[PDB]
Amino acid sequence: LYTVKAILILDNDGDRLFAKYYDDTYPSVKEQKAFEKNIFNKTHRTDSEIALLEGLTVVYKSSIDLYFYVIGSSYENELMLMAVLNCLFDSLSQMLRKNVEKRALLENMEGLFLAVDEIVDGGVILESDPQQVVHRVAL
Amino acid sequence: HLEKSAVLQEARVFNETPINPRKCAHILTKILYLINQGEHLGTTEATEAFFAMTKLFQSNDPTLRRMCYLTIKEMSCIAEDVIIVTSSLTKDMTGKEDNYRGPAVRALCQITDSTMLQAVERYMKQAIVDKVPSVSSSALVSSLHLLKCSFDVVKRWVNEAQEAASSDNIMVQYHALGLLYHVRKNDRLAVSKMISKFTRHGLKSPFAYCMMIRVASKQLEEEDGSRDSPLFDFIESCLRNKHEMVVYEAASAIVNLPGCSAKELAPAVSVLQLFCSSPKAALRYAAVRTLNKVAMKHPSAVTACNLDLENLVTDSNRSIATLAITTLLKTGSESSIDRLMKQISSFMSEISDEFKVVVVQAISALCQKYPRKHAVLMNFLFTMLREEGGFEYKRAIVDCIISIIEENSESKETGLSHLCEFIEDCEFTVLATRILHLLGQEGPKTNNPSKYIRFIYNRVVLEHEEVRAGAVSALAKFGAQNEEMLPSILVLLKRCVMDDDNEVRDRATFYLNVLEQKQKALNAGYILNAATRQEIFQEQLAAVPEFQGLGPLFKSSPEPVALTESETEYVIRCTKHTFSDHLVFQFDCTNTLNDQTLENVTVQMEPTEAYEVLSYVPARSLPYNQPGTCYTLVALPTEDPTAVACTFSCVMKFTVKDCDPNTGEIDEEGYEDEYVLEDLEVTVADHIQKVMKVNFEAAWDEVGDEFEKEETFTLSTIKTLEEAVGNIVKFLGMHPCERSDKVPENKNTHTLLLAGVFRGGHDILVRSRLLLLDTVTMQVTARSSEELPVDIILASVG
Amino acid sequence: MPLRLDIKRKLTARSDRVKSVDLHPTEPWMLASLYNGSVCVWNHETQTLVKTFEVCDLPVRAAKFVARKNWVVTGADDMQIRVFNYNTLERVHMFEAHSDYIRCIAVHPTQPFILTSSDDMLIKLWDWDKKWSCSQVFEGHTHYVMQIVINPKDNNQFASASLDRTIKVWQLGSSSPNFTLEGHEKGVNCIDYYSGGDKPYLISGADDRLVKIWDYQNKTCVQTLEGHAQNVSCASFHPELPIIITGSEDGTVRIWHSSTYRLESTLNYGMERVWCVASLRGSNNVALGYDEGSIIVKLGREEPAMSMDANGKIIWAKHSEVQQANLKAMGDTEIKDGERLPLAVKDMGSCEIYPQTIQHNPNGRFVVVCGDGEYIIYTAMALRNKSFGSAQEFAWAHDSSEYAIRESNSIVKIFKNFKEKKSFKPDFGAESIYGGFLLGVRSVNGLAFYDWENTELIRRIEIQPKHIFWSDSGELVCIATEESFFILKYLSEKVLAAQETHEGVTEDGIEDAFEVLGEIQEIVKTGLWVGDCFIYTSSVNRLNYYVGGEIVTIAHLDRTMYLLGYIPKDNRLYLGDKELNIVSYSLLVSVLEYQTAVMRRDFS
Repeated sequence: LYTVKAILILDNDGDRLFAKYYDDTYPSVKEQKAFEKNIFNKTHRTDSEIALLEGLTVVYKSSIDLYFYVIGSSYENELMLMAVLNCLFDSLSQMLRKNVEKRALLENMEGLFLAVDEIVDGGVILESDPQQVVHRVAL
Repeated sequence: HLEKSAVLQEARVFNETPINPRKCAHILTKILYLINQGEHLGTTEATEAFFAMTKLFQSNDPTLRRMCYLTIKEMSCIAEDVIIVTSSLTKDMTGKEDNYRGPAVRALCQITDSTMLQAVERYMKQAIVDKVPSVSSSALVSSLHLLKCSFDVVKRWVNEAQEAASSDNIMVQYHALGLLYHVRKNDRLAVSKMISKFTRHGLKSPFAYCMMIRVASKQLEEEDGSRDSPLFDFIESCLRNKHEMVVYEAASAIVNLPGCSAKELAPAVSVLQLFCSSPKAALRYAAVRTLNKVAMKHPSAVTACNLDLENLVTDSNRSIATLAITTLLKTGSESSIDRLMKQISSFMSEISDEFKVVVVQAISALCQKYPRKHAVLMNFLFTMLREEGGFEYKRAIVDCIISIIEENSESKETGLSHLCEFIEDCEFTVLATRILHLLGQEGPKTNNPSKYIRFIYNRVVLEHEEVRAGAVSALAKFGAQNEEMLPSILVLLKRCVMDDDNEVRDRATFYLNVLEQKQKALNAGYILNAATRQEIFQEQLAAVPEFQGLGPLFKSSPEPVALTESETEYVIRCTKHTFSDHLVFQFDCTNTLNDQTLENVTVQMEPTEAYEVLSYVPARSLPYNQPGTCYTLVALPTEDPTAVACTFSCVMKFTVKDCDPNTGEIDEEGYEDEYVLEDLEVTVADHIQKVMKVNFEAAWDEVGDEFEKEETFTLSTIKTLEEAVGNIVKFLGMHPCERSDKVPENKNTHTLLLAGVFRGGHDILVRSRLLLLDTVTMQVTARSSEELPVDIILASVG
Repeated sequence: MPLRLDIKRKLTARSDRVKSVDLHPTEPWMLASLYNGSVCVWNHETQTLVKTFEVCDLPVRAAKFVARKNWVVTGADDMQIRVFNYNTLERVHMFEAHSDYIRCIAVHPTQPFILTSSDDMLIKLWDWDKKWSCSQVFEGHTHYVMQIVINPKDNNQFASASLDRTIKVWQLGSSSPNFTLEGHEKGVNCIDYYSGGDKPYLISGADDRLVKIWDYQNKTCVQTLEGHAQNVSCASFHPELPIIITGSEDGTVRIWHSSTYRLESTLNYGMERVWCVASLRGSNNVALGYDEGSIIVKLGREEPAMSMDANGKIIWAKHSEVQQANLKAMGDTEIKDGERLPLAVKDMGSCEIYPQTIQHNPNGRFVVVCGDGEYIIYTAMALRNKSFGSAQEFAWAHDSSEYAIRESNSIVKIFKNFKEKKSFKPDFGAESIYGGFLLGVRSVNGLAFYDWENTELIRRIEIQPKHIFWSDSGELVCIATEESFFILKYLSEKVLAAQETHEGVTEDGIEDAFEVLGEIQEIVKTGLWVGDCFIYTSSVNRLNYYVGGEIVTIAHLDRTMYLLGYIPKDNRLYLGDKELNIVSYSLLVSVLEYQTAVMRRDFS
């Protein structure tokens, strides 16, 4: 619910190759990096089952190559929240026939992008399951 | 990498017709990438880009249709024109590539404007409403950003508008409701009848449920009415399904028991607790911290041990580590187990999911439950704290020290003893600064001089001009106060301990020199650093000068009356004031609606039981949420039978003027309507001071002598005072007496011989002999030193 | 949502397959064409035949009234056009326009025209002022011309339906359509227009059971509708309400809301198939030809929901089906009795529930409004929901502080501030419930009187009425009961004693309560208490007040209407239509009172 501070897909070199601040109210590319730094540096590819930072939900994940960040508020249950996060790995994996890689990332961004807008759009998750998508999309 | 430049040049690619969707798309992609990564640039170029891009648009090249959406999408609250597409939007609108249509509208809406708002509208209406769920969704999202801006344009449509929200897809159903988050922001009543709709049907989206919960909950705090059945109803509903989140959600708030609900709910909860109890919902941790609150009830507590023991045991899962601290805390602990744990902790804390942070939080809680208190623990802890350490204690210390002060701890001798020592050989200059400052104030109120000195010397012992310096500064509050031996010696010491090292020399010299400069006693001082309540109201009232008599206020209102009921636009609370001569009703308020400001305001009162009516006063202007004063004035007749208790009839008159709150307008025109004004009744307690007599014996009789009226009733269906009692103590506001007041939850006989003095000076006196034979027959006397009161009391008491 | 609504089986006839129907507005006469070959014109109102004509005895496909023209147009499938001047039924002229089976006429009203479509695959235009010239022929066919409808909105432009499934919309400068669109997957039986000028829809009919909506301006099939039970013989635009009328080849009525689009209802007059339809343009009465006969139904309320604060704001809501979003009116200015006035503009509201009652709080204040069957009460200035629930029937406790309800069972619960009042709890047979000062339960063709605290059968009088208005202080009360009407006294003391004594009659109520003062035999359009004065309307459109043994007509009104409100101060009556022009006539209450008092011997 207009609830994504950003969803970022971050490299684990603290880099971010995706960020959409769906919702935002703080700025700076730097501060974004800084903010990123404290937490990323700290989580350092390691993640947690759950993590709350800022009273805010941090659901983040890692892949086998990439670090997934979503920032949200601990003010909206894990199970769902994760479900979207889950949705993110999985569909990308199946559809593409391949999940995220650094390589994958490097060849083309777009698909992520395409997906992303569809799934979520700002601080409101319009959707969180693949299938609909799968049919819906045909690129 | 990113850079704008290639691309602007590269815009000439637009010039080709032989292109591949891929080829261009990529180029398009490149620009978008710089940006996805981040870019910043000029409008001119953007505008240009548009044109350039825009330029291309023969095709339906589908792919082409998307990219632009993006592109455009990039611009929304910080845009550049709107018009250009327009056609293109319409083109979709008649044009069945369904798909496409939806993305485009959506961007526009942060970017929007009102004229242009006009545009979509008949259709739009349709459109939101239209067909396949998919399309409809697309529609929705679009508003919201426009809602930022506004959305009321929409809003209006509403009686009619909502009904379509009626759904047949889950996902959708969930969605409908948030828009209703703002809908319910707008309205509460609506919900209520509404709920019975929400309540009415079982729901689809777990998701839909959730918003309701918050809400539902939100409602509950003060009570969501007789949640009994609803709460219950809900209770199942939250309770089970195939979607976990609800059960949990419900669970955390709902406890209820300090000697309260625990019934089913504890079992269900237990099913859950246990069920969760290994990261099903790693959620479980948070809850214990507050969401599902714990501070227990006594047998209840004992039961809790096992669950906490699992976490305590497991030591893993970030979600686990946190959980360990809250559960243990909330439920509390025995000393003994702590011991086992201290060792566990010894390893654990450093990183064990990065335990230190949870722990600092835990620790902050520790400092609080014992902030220098269970000092033995504080010391055990202290030893341990320092010990287990790392370094990370310091941070904690900032809290801990603070805690100790909060108590203003008293096993300081010991507490301090540990602190002092350890800190010495637990280092960090920084801590010292803080503590110094505090200590600085405290000194000889807590004695133990030799020790304290003993310490102090040590603190200084350390090098640092700076470290040294603090002992002297702390000392000033101390010195000045002196202790169990200090003044003589205090004088001796500064002498005994002295230093060179220039600026360090200087510090000694200077303090001295400073010392040198004031009489040390003085030195220390500088450096170291009726005509009631209601009468006041008679005066407060006095600043006005339109009077037509007043007097001095005698007593004031026994109860202020809201003259407009609850949360009304013209919300009124009124207070009534009595003087020996006049009574003023001064009217307190919040011309409520931001709709209105009321102007040309005066207050009518029309009376039944006497007062001479001098004037109705109103406030000149009353804007929203802001007391202003209006008054109504009377002079009080005192020696008449029936002449100061009155009910007065109220009608509010005003010329009603509309507001723009943004920036208003205040103009001569606007038209009146008048609204009913609530009654004012005047009491026998706005006027009276309740008393004890100057001469009861005599007075008691005497008051009879001159004054006395009577009423008798014989009570045959009820043999209880109590009804009578409710009207009399309370109406008169006087004292029941002659040690003839008291009755337990029963009593055989009762007299109130009762007192206070009425306005206009003279007194109003009452004797109520209530007599129980076993019927009650009773003699009520009112006797008075004022004529108007005897008739009055008999009435008034009712 | 409920059928707590106006459906009236207005007029019936059982007959044949009445193919065609055409309306005489200008005098609500109706013309019908039969598969008999005889056509008849009726005044439905008393089920009376205005005229019938044997035009042909071959089934007569097409009909018009030409009202402007004052003549009635007729055609039968002798391929000739026969004219009558309806101003007798004196037959003016005849000539052969279309030489094949003549299906439909569409007329330009503004401009003197008669448009015809016929099965010859021809549309001809003929000009009556030119004395039935074939002014122009419109062609671009592919089949018989089954139907013509004029977009009357733009008279000027019109649309055509054929069962070869296509629709041509034409421009004059296109004696061909501007275009043809490929509508049906069946055939386009029919084409119809969207009542509003604002937006534009057609509905077209098929028996394929699929409906497509089209927006002309875009030029889209807005959408396509499914759900149906049987080949839709016809489906129509409700022009009064937003609903969809569906009709079948078996004569099934299904209604879908043209807003909910949810099947609101199915009705069976299985009089078999929808042959024709014609609708009141005043959008309220409609007729359709069926086989077994035809039926006409009457479907309206007579008012919006509004109640007026005596400052002078009649706050109504809606307009007719517009959102409730529109309440307000304190005005600002003055003008002559006959002449007309200006309104303010600042909506509030935008409810959903569609009402049919408004009633003010007794101090105007709290209105309780019912709609969709539930009651929203508003905090009005507040624009707050004062409260809600579902009704069945109502009384405000007149005092302005309690209210009563009749639960959609029928057994009473009453609430004062959401507390049931059970001190009073008969639950006897009723009919309706009446509040006011004194409790009425109308039951068993009687009206029975009740206390306010415990029930008491105070009295029962002879019959049941329809409505009660109570004087203001209750005292003399006015009950409206068809033609006939009574004015009464209620005498307290008797009761007090009687009650004390207890032993009474309550079958009848107790004969020691009320007295029957006098009765006027009365027909009421709307009516009023001025105090205890009955100021009233009659539906004979004189506004009279019964005064002094006299009933006087202050004035007589166009036709009769609704009593805007007399804001006494102003001493004037605001009169109200339902079309939002207010007229005012001042009286001066005092005059009445003056009269009242003096007779009472309060001469001084």
